[PDB]
Amino acid sequence: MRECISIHVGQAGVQIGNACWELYCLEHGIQPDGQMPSDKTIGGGDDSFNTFFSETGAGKHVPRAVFVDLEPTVIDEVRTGTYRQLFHPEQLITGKEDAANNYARGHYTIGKEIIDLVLDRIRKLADQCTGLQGFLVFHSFGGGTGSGFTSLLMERLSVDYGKKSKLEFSIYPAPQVSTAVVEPYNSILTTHTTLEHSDCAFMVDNEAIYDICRRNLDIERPTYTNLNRLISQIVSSITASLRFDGALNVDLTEFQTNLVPYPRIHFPLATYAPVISAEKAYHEQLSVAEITNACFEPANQMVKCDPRHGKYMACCLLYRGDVVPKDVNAAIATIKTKRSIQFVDWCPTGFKVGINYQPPTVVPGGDLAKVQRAVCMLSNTTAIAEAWARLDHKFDLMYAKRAFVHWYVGEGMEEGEFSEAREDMAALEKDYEEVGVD
Amino acid sequence: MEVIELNKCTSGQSFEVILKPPSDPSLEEIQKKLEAAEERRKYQEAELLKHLAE
Amino acid sequence: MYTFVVRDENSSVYAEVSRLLLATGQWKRLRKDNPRFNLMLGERNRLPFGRLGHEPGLVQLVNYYRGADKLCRKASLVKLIKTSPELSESCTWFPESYVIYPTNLTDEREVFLAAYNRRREGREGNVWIAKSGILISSEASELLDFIDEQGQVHVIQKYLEKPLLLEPGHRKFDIRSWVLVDHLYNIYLYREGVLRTSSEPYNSANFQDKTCHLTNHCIQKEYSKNYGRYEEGNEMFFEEFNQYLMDALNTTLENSILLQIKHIIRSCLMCIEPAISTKHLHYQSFQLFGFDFMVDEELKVWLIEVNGAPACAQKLYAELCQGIVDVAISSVFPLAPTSIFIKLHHHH
Amino acid sequence: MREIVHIQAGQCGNQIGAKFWEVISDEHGIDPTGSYHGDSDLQLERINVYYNEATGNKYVPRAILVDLEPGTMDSVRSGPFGQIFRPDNFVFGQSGAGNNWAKGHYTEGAELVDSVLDVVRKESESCDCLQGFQLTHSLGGGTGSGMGTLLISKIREEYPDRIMNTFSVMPSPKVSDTVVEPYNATLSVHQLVENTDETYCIDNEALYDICFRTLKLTTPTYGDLNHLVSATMSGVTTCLRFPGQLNADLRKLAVNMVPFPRLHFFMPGFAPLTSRQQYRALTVPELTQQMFDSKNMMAACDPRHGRYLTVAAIFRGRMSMKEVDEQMLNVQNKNSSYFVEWIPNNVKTAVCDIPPRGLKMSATFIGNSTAIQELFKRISEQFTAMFRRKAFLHWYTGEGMDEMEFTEAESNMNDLVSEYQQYQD
Ligand SMILES: Nc1nc2c(ncn2[C@@H]2O[C@H](COP(=O)(O)OP(=O)(O)OP(=O)(O)O)[C@@H](O)[C@H]2O)c(=O)[nH]1
Ligand SMILES: Nc1ncnc2c1ncn2[C@@H]1O[C@H](COP(=O)(O)OP(=O)(O)CP(=O)(O)O)[C@@H](O)[C@H]1O
Ligand SMILES: Nc1nc2c(ncn2[C@@H]2O[C@H](COP(=O)(O)OP(=O)(O)O)[C@@H](O)[C@H]2O)c(=O)[nH]1
Ligand SMILES: CCC(=O)Nc1ccc(S(N)(=O)=O)cc1
Ligand SMILES: [Ca+2]
Ligand SMILES: [Ca+2]
Ligand SMILES: [Ca+2]
Ligand SMILES: [Mg+2]
Ligand SMILES: [Mg+2]
Ligand SMILES: [Mg+2]
Repeated sequence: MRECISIHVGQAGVQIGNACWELYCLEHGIQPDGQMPSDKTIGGGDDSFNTFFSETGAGKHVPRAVFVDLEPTVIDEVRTGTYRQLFHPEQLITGKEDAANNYARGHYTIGKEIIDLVLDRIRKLADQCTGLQGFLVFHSFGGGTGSGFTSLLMERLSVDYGKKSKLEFSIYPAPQVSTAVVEPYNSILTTHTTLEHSDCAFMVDNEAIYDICRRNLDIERPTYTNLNRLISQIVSSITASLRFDGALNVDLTEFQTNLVPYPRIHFPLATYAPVISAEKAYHEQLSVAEITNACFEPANQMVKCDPRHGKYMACCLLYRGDVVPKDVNAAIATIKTKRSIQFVDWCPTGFKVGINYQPPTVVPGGDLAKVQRAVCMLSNTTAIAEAWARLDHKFDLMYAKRAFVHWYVGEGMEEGEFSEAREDMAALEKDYEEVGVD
Repeated sequence: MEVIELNKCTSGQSFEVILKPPSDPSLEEIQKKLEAAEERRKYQEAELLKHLAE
Repeated sequence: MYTFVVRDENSSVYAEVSRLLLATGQWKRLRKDNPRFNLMLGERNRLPFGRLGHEPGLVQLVNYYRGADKLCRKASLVKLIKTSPELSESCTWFPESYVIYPTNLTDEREVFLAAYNRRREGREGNVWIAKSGILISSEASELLDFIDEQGQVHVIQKYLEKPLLLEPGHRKFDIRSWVLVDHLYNIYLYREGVLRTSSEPYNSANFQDKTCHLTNHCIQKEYSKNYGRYEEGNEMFFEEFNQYLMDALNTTLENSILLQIKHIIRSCLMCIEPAISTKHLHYQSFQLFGFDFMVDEELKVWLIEVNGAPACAQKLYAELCQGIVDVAISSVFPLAPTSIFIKLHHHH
Repeated sequence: MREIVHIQAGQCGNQIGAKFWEVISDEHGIDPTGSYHGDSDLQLERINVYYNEATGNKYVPRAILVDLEPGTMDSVRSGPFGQIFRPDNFVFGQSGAGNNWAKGHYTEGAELVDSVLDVVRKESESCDCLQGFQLTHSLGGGTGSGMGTLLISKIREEYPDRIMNTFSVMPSPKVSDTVVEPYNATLSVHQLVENTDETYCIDNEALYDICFRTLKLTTPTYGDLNHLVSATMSGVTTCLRFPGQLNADLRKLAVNMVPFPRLHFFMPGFAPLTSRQQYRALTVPELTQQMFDSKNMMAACDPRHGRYLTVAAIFRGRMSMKEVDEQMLNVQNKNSSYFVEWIPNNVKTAVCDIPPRGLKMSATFIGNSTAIQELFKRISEQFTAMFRRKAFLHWYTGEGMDEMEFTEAESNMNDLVSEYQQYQD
């Protein structure tokens, strides 16, 4: 057994982190007080769920998690929330004033003065690990902390934990819920400085989660709670292999081996199905082919884009519930003959499949309905480059006038870091084009 | 349409289907960057105070 | 008030659509870079489809289907027909074609020579045409040497040695059909087609002079000496052509030709529908296509190519452009007949 | 605990500041004696932003009252909520400023500024984490204008990394006390260009036109004008006073509204503005249409003459947040010619559940529009009509000022106009 430490940075990271550990607990039968009746080894053990939870003598199962935010209001909810008892105070770190949606403020001005403290708190968690695999880092692109401080933390982690893997869950900015005009600046600044430090990153576009909540869940004006409950279902599907017995994606390294043959192109597209409204009278349970086929519909992708006009480099199918290999292979054959699935010529045309028999756990009172089987597809498509193009375009629009640049220079960042970061993105878009288009 | 590496356990199973074959900065360098930005901030604030002193 | 942008100043078609839209008083034109638009009249090449459908509260529509180039490219069309089971390599309405890459760059050189050597040995007509600047010849050595001197992908297809010749004149011709596909992937065929005719007598013993062999409107108007003799602008419309087929051949345009054209249009567009449909997409597409057909002396119709950005006959701009506004634009953005199109039903 | 320190200076500044605390004190459930008597927890959620909590559960505003004569502040102390202000926070002289910018900035004001900074420093030393400052004043007088901008200059020196915010009343010949108001306004504007992060431009002409034409007030008074300022000050500060995420912070607001350091002068707007047909329900479409109409704008500038760099909208009350987004997106998508296309998504919308007193719902408008240059153009032309004849300058040279300082202020404001002009094309 090898441990995984989760790091939640900024409001988006912390609130999403709160929704995941809530879900993890329901999945592993852990109560709010940390007790786990099914764990017959009191005060220790090296089971699969131990990769995310440690144990105390009293029998408490404590997440291997750190919450960091430069402002205390979001993390104060964790201290007095339903799962206030899971974490001890060392795990929750809060400053006094945030980064004001300013990358340079989170990375430099405020980051420099708190980075050593965060590392110390992470070091404490690492010292409980007998074979640490790496880190899962949750953060937003658009926030000043999520963007600016995260890239600083990733740089130091690559220094203090050289041979450790680092995966990201990043929130791509969407105006329908965005609260800052400069989020394109922050997203591109944080991608540039984090690109060489992240082994695999799962981008979630708020626009997609928003439209899924309105379309499938019939929520006219989704809230962050609605968004986070859905995001933690996808996240849970991606991390289940690390928390349960299995043979696929058993450690963080396998994520890079199976999803990222080229290092810079490490942003797999996530697709999830089905998402059924709990308020529904009673839905007809979908088959393996129907939910598998849904994985190739833009409507349930974590980032709206057209995989028909890209090339696949890898494809993982992660099933949960009543599913048998016979039915997966049958559906896949049917999809090949109907869908436009093009693989890069230097990669095999195949699908790694993982099946966990336990169906998705739904949060009591949540919005999602209980389903008998669900799937999350992870595919590395060049089509996700549409998201970089969108973002790089908005960047070009504002930077052409130097709009808002003085806020960043005022925090000690050199203006040349803008163009340096933008040129890196231009090289990233060129990489996708060289792999996907003929 | 081949199925390889089928692994089964109590809580699930996993396999692979192949349809078709194929065809950093050091700790010192980070402190400099951080201290460089801190110095540019100090310089700008010194000019602002110099301006206010005039 | 609906909004639209214009990113192709050379499109004679949507230049008229833009004029009509503004004439309704319910459409406002924005600068070509304003992202808050309902309708994009986009550029031809490198249209940024990836930036469409991400504006909160705007139903966005574009006049091009992403991925339709597979059908509107010389080499692409050949590859599509030979590899798509819906069309099959035995497709009976597409001339035998081969994708030939110049030797300075898969490639179907030897595959072409095999079929070529087979015809040469069988005493059959062995005249081919190379295009991508066109060369017509009966010797394979000349066709291949012509492509190697260039630097772009070319296609060699069988030349229709027995074309239907209009009389008087003994002259060649082609047929242009305009087809509009809306956001729901309904296939509408404009009731009005144009025959682009050659004003020169078809001479089968001299492929060097390509004036009587190429029916392009610009060639006849530049290298032909009988331009506009038999019909204005070498453009015979369906009414005249139909009356001709009756007087001379004792048949109708519908029975002898139009059924085959409607069948070809369906097969081509239905084939690529799963690849370009915008049914479940965050934005919507529609596109105008110009199909070019050949008619042989047996009254069999052959597909020559498909044009993704076609022009229109001067006489038919008003009717067709208005039709584009009715079925393609107002269908998604309504305003506060006897349709001019022919709907080609099919199974989606 | 992100505290804001409030400062009100001069006649106009103290009369508008008094009404402001009167309004928001009611919205937060604070009675004239500082005791809380509300019925919603949202009232206290962010109470410490503007109020200090004393013994016995008393809430004392974090406000400092400054003037060079006692008159106006005696009225405040005897006014409705006069007893709620900290007695030690009344800092005043006896000389007056005679509507003289030099007296407030260089002579009379200099003698009093240090004692004002002693109270400011006292309020800040008790803040867990001070955000910044907000100043209410006029630009046409002597104390609020001349000493107000002096206070800002000295506060920025002691707190260089805190946000400086001001509500600035621009003079107008239609609602004028003296002919030297353009002199005082031109001199202050230069100070504000340099030493504020956010300035809400409030033109007394717009306030007058609204009272006369829209509100149908035959003979408007300063009190009527201050009713509009109260409601506007309450609207623009909602993001700071109640739970939220859009803006909700002086620095975060600046980062979203100020694309260039000197262009930080905002046009505020409010809706509804009804004449006493006052009980009718106001729909979301109506709230939006009015909030963007120039007749609801308090800078007296036609927005259709310029372009919005950034916009911040705040809707108050129980309403359809879905229907809010639709109407907002309808205004942007129906007039996209008046928004710069090089700042994507530059229109942000915020919702608040607590509506103002006596209204089912309302909308407040904050715009960073290039049309604001019309305001500085008027002031500049009035300045030059007198300065070219050196008219009325002896009042200022008698206080030690030189003509050169006037020429520089003139040029500095014409540069500001030219700066807005380039971004309008
Ligand atoms: N899905 C989701 N997105 C969020 C959540 N919270 C914030 N965001 C998004 O994150 C972006 C803003 O960044 P934040 O994380 O809130 O800012 P921050 O990291 O706290 O940094 P500062 O507040 O500037 O110090 C916006 O695009 C929001 O839409 C959340 O709980 N769930
Ligand atoms: N296989 C074939 N047999 C006989 N004639 C042919 C032929 N292929 C092309 N042609 C002749 O060439 C002309 C069409 O050329 P083609 O369409 O390939 O060039 P082009 O695409 O630049 C013209 P456009 O796109 O405007 O229709 C027709 O008039 C036809 O007579
Ligand atoms: N809106 C408003 N404007 C005022 C009020 N009192 C004065 N003014 C304006 O303020 C300017 C005079 O400044 P004033 O505050 O009286 O001088 P000060 O006391 O030295 O700061 C003139 O332009 C007046 O029109 C008021 O109560 N409300
Ligand atoms: C700028 C305007 C101004 O200073 N007015 C002013 C000042 C003093 C006096 S007196 N004569 O000393 O009472 C009269 C008028
Ligand atoms: Ca155990
Ligand atoms: Ca590394
Ligand atoms: Ca004195
Ligand atoms: Mg934050
Ligand atoms: Mg062509
Ligand atoms: Mg006065």
